[PDB]
Amino acid sequence: IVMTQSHKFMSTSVGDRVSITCKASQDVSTAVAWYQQKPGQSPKLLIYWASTRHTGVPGRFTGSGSGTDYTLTISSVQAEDLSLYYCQQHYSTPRTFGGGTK
Amino acid sequence: SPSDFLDKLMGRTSGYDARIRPNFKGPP
Amino acid sequence: NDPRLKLPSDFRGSDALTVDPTMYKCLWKPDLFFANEKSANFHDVTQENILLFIF
Amino acid sequence: VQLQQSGAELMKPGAAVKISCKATGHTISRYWIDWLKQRPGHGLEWIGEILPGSGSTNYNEKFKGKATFTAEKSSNTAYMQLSSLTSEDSAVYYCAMGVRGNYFDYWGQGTTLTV
Repeated sequence: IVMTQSHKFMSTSVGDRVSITCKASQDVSTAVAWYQQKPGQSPKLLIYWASTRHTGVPGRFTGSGSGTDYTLTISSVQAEDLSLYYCQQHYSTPRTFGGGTK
Repeated sequence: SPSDFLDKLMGRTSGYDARIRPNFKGPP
Repeated sequence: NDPRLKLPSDFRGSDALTVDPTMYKCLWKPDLFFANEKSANFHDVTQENILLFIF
Repeated sequence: VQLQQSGAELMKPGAAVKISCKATGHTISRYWIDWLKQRPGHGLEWIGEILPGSGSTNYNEKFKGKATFTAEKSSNTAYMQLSSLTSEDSAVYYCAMGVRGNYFDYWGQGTTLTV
């Protein structure tokens, strides 16, 4: 599987709606997770199975999509949402991520 | 429709394969 | 190994083919017993406890 | 549950370094300990996994031989050894852990490597 994010850098103002597309290579159809890695720290988990949230995550992060085309969504961008966002498939054994979106 | 609906929901017809989990190739 | 269970080239999967545990009755299985057991026991508490992965 | 790695590392080519992952909060032989690679310029990458009790490992096909997973229940720590270090190995190495799935919800602070 080759997860892909076709936008290395995205522009957004504080309080916007932005969608980050992670177009999978083959059909996993639910197996996607989204990570946030501020500079100098471990990528913390945000979404797993493409629609669920992790214990202690703000409710403005929403996962969607299925099959191949996936998408993360931040309703109201705060100041802490200015970091790197990694998508991740956990369907097969070799667990590629897909580069990263900024 | 008679009460043979159990055969169109399961068993003899409708091709319900009781060995394949729901949402095959999908969420858990 | 069982070369008749070689999954086709049109099967992506993750790495295996986790199947219905009740599907063991249609495959060959080594018939190993325990030469010390006085009385052994299967387990079916909701249904029979068996795995079946076919790589 | 927490994963406390070792410190930063500096090695020369041809050598081999062993990174630890001190599991402070649970028995190391309990969960799969995953190993990841973050090389700047590129993205993350999955090295493999080791169940520290049964000695079972599932390496990535790109890292076969390059990486060796070990464990030691005397101190509850999972090790990784990188053999034949080259300039390509300059990256940060993590030891994640996914409890309720194949995602990575528990991470390590990181262990910088510079060949």
